Amino acid sequence: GGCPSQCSCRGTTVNCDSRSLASVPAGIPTDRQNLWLNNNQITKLEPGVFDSLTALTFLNVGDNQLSALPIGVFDRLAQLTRLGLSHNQFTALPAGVFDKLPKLTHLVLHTNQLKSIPRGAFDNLKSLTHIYLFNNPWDCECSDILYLKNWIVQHASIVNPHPYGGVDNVKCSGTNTPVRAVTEASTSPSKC
Ligand SMILES: [Mg+2]
Repeated sequence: GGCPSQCSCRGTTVNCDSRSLASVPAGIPTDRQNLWLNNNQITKLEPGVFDSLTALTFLNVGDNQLSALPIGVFDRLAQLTRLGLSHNQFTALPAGVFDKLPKLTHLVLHTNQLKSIPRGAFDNLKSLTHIYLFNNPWDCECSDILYLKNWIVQHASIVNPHPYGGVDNVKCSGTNTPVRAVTEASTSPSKC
């Protein structure tokens, strides 16, 4: 039940933000619900890093230096409602990474290096009310963009809700035109 040496704990919250950390601290108590890991220098999460924190409802890992996530890294976080991943350098997300987050209402992916989202990545996010996708270099010439294009069109009111610019603030790299307007004929699997 003890609070990790580098962090401070209050109620169900574990505060590990702004602590110059390179890794998630060991020994976070398993009953804690809100975990702040933002504003550190975490460059890589090890697989399974969060597996014991089955009560988490809030997880913020924004403003770190992550380029990828391990397969399954959120799979045990059944209660998660808010997931902050902004201000990293993710170049891709793993297939299936959000499949086990049925209570997730907020997903913050803005300010990264994402070029597309894998087909079906949001299939099981049946509670999602806010997703932030702006400030990513979306690759609109590659046909892999078509899942995201069709998903944001369908669910326009949940994408970048005010004041974050709406569905139109999901922009193609280079041309800076809206992802929602990409035509299938303008894409190709050979430019991926
Ligand atoms: Mg799938």
